[PDB]
Amino acid sequence: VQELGLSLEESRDRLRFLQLHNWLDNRSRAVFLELTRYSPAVGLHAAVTLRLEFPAAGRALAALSVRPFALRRLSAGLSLPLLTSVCLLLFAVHFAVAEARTWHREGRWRVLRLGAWARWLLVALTAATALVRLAQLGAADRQWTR
Amino acid sequence: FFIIFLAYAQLAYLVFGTQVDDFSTFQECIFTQFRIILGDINFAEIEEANRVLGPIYFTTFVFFMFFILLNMFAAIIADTYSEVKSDLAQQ
Amino acid sequence: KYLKSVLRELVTYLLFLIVLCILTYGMMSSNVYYYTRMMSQLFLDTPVSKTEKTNFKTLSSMEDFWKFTEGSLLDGLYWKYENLLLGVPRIRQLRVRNGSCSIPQDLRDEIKECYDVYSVSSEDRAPFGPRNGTAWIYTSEKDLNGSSHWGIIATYSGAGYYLDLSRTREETAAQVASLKKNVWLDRGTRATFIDFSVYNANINLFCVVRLLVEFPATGGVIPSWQFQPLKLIRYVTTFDFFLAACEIIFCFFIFYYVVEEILEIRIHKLHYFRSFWNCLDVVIVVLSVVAIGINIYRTSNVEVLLQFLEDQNTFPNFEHLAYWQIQFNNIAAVTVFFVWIKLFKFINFNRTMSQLSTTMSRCAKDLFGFAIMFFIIFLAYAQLAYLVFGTQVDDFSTFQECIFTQFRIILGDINFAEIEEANRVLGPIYFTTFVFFMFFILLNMFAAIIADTYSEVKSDLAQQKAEM
Amino acid sequence: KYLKSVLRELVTYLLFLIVLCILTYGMMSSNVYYYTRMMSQLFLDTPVSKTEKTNFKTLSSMEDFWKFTEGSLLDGLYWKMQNRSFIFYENLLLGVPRIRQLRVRNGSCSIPQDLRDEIKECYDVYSVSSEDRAPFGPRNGTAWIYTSEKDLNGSSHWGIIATYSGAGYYLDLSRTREETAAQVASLKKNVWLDRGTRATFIDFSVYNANINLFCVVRLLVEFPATGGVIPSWQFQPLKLIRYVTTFDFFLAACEIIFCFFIFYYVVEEILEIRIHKLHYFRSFWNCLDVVIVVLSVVAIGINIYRTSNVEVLLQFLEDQNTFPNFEHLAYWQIQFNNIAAVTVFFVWIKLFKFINFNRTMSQLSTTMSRCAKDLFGFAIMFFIIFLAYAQLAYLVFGTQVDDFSTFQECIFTQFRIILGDINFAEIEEANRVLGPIYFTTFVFFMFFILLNMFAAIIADTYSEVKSDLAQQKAEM
Amino acid sequence: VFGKTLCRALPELLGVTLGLVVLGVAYAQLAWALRLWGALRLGAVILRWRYHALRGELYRP
Amino acid sequence: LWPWMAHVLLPYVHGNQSSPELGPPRLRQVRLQEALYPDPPGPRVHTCS
Ligand SMILES: *[C@@H]1O[C@H](CO)[C@@H](O)[C@H](O)[C@H]1NC(C)=O
Ligand SMILES: *[C@@H]1O[C@H](CO)[C@@H](O)[C@H](O)[C@H]1NC(C)=O
Ligand SMILES: *[C@@H]1O[C@H](CO)[C@@H](O)[C@H](O)[C@H]1NC(C)=O
Repeated sequence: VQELGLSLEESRDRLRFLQLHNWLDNRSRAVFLELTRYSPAVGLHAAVTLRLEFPAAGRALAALSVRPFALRRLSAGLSLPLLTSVCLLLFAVHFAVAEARTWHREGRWRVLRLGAWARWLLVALTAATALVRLAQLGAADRQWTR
Repeated sequence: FFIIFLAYAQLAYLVFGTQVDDFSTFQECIFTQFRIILGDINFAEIEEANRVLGPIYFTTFVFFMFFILLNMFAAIIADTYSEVKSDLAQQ
Repeated sequence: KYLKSVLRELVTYLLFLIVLCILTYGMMSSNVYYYTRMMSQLFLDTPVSKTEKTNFKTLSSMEDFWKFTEGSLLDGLYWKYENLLLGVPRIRQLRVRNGSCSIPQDLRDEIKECYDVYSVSSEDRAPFGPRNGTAWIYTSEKDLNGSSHWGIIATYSGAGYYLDLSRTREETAAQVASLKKNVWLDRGTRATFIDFSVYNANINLFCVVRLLVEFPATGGVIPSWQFQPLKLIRYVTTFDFFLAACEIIFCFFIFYYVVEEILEIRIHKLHYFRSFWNCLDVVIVVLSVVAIGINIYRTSNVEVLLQFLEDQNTFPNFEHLAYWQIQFNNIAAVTVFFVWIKLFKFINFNRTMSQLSTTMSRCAKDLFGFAIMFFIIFLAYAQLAYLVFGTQVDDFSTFQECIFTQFRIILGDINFAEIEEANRVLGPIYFTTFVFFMFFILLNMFAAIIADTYSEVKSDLAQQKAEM
Repeated sequence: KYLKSVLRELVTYLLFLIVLCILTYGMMSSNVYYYTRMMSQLFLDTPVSKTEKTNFKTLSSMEDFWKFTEGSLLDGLYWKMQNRSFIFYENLLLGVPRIRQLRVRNGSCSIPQDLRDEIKECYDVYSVSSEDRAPFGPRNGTAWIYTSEKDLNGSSHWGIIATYSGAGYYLDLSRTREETAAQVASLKKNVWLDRGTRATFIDFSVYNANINLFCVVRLLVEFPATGGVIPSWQFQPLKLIRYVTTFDFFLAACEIIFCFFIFYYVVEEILEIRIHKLHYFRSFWNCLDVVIVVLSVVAIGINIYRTSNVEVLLQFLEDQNTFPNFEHLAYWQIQFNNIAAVTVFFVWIKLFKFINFNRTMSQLSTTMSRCAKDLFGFAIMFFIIFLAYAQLAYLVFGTQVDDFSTFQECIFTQFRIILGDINFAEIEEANRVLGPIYFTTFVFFMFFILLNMFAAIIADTYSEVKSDLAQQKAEM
Repeated sequence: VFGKTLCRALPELLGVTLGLVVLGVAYAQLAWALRLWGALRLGAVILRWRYHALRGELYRP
Repeated sequence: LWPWMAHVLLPYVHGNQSSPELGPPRLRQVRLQEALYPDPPGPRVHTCS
């Protein structure tokens, strides 16, 4: 890693220092420049990443990605993304017990029909939708406090 | 037809409507699909916004709305015409 | 007694077809196009000067035009591509007069004069500037031996203020500079023509060149060019005589066809105009007679084409000789198409081909009936597009352009980047409703009609065969 | 009903056939085959020298190989650098080659006692017990001392000639074309493949650094005991770097889906044969499913085991100072090719198992041959109209468009218009009348009246096929 | 009728597309079918036959 | 890369009050330990190897 410094002048100092000392002329697969961006007028953050890959020494190919998101955190109370993520988790349980109550009633050999497969996909989708937002909310707290 | 059309339109708006500009607004999403029907737009940049849902969306859209749902509009009409002719010829 | 008639008709038609095909391909050489393209590159593609980036086809003002006529035009006209000039070029202008316009009384003090759009009833006929010679005095159309042009903005007459240039570069440049010193292109000028002709002895092929610059009444410059290569190949090598004999054979064939047609129309005094194989037989002979009389003109008035390699000082008037060469291809190309169509008269005897033709014929009344319901909506949409997008799109600037744009949209060649921004509302509505009403509803109706007709014709034919 | 017994088994069989077809299509190596063909052309068809007429496929004397190694084989393979290995600067060979000679031992046969005054000895064919092990001529090092089969990474193969094992003299090439030529000349001057020899072989590798395809090329020559020798070559495209990009991800997903479908089919078919009628073999429907499942499982296991380790290529690329033991990898690749042929046969068997609705195989040819007649009749009308329009366009727009310039180009222009590549900028500009008319009439008569006749023909054909089937099959 | 005509005709549609894709694989094995099928307009006739059958069945009650 | 960062990146990250930042950048690098041998110039060599 290279922290690049804080001020413009010291940034130039570090840049020229690692420029002359052959920091990037070797094998040196990638470069991976990526910093950040904030916008308080709309309240959005942005993850910016600039990358060069060297297939063979001599030339590079470039690629950049700018992902804008909103940093909403789990420790902020009972915001909407949590309310409609514990309610969706209840619809993934009422839809599961309603399948056990038919698995038991019909007994064995319910497999090989659409009704016993097209409803298990719904559970495996609702559970994922509920459990991904929670992970995102937790990661928000962890990264923000760090 | 138009319920599934809007179902594709809103999904495209939510997924690609941040990094394409061809799906930036809902109206643009609708007009893009209408242009897909004509075979006008090229998907050179769709996968850049997302790769899991990039080509999958295009392929499923084309298959389901250009070979199974866009025909029923033809078949029906054809069938109707036939019976109408009979409904005169017998008379 | 019946097969003999079919065989004689078939062999006569094959002989006529081979004569027509061999005759119309002896008048097409690979040089007639390359020479035109090279001449277009010589004038229309070189920069106006050796410093600017604007060529003739991208002019934007009168000053650029003055740069061109004292520039690339002279370089290409008097070369260091390997052609020579015959006669002498001529430059003419058409202008309107001050006071052909009606300023509103409210702001009369701010505008002292306005010039109207070009029109014969509002043309200038008075001398201006130094009343020295022929470049500053109005000359009538008769005294100029001219004719209309039908340019892009309007149809300009043959009169105007003209000037004949010199045979070589020095006096031509001096004379055009003398014109530029005075104001020969005032605000009243509405059109400018430049005419000349070249021979290019290296490969025997003439060329007549006419360039036009139109200044609309709203400022700006619109250029338009026209090159037309001519030929004087009569009885040259040992390949010609063949075409000369073929022309006589074709004329005899047309005489035979017209006498047969008059015999048939005398026997069948009427009802001869419904089989649709007789209308296509009189159209062909009429077009061939027209194309036979038009070929005589261009063949009779070609003796002067020579009286100009003598290096004289006069402007040749080759406009008519180059105008009829275009109206002769537009006739010799429709006759070939209508002759190649006629093969269906003889290949409709095979059972599958007869069934196909019967299918295509029994549905020729429902197809035409629906072609009116289709084209009423196709014009109701076009007029709406013309009214909404008719000033800022360059594709709907005229009604015909609207129709052709809709036809291209049917094929799927829509821009939609200009439609959506020209009118952010009522434009997308037009596009979406047009696509829905055409691709989903009105295009399947043709297929339904054709499919139903084909199915019923096949069933009828199978039933009839089963009866026997 | 017909929703759980007639709508699922057929659909599942069709899906399995589709998956098998996809897996078979994702197994055709085009670039590897092209590289192997180019290498064979530059090697098998390579003569001895400019003046000599001894090629790889024309082995007729013991000096044919010696003269071939110095010559065209040194031009198509041992090309100088810019000493690298690139003939056309694009065929990058991998590593260095190696040479082996399985010769007959000194005194590999016996001479008759009645003619012992004139007959010395003879040599037998190549075999495990007929391979030389002691020195043969001047053996300064390994140039004439045979290496053990187990100690030289060799084993019996039993190819087209004999079972040449790993025994025999071994030698390694150099890292320079000049050095390789000098070594070949030294080996040809001395007794390397003498009259008491039985087989020869050489093994090299090709990388083609511009293309991710590292394959092996092995040439062989069978020196029969009745004089002469027969040469040949074989290319093994063995690679284990498949996981590259989105195409590799799609292939892996398809393989996983096929494995899951096979497991589900086995689960669904392993219960109705155990707790139900067993020993059903001559039923043409119960043994076939079991055989297909077993064959699919065996093929999947063999394919997985073939790519158990991928460290050979990485080790060769990290250290390329010698010739790796690529014979085992080539044998594994040959076994994989045989398994691929067996998988094609299994796909044919699956197609046969998708023929449970039989008797519809040859009773419909009379209708297809009539549909073909109708299409042929239609193609005449379509082409007559097309050439009429092309001639019109070529005569009218001939000299002023650069698109309708030559007749052979007007056809392509009209085809592109049909596919939707219209320009319409010059067409209207070159002629404001008969320019729009041509385009409009062409579109109207090519998309509304003549393209809708092609569909109606097929519609009628399908309707009559349905009618005659639903008549005869459902009447008697 | 719209749901039924879509569900019953589904196997034939999948059979046709499978045939087209295997034909394309065979064609490419020697070393675009979208335009071909889109010009054959098959799916339309397959749907039309089932639609006519279902309408006839539903007409009587 | 060096003129690129010295021309646009620095004037964008640092300024008067030009586009608030919220955290300094970073330049993490991967070496690959297997120093590469190049190809003669011209067209780009396929994609990557
Ligand atoms: C044009 O005519 C009007 C009419 O009187 C006159 O006032 C004006 O001066 C004229 N302009 C020129 C340039 O002759
Ligand atoms: C008018 O023409 C004469 C010669 O014909 C010339 O000497 C004179 O300069 C011209 N007038 C002007 C204003 O140049
Ligand atoms: C028009 O034709 C007549 C007849 O030869 C000729 O005398 C006259 O000069 C021509 N007009 C011009 C402007 O040359």
